[PDB]
Amino acid sequence: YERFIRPMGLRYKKANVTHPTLNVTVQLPILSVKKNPSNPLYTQLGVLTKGTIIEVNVSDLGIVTASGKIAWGRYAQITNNPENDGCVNAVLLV
Repeated sequence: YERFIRPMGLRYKKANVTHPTLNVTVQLPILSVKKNPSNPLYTQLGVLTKGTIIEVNVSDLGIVTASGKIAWGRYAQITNNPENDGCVNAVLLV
């Protein structure tokens, strides 16, 4: 997580993480991001593509909606939907 990686001037190290388990979307800070192995970007140089792997801690939400039993560092996939949410979105796989 000590390696610094980003696309080009992203808003900040935060993404709207949708948790299917809780059925809630909460913006969490991104602890670390992992590049796409082949980088499907067609010289776009804007934002990363869907399926980008990030590492986030599902505990710092502070909402406490699942008794804290869900507390664990998990990997989520970035999926930017600026036309719908207007923000960088992330989805948690279960």
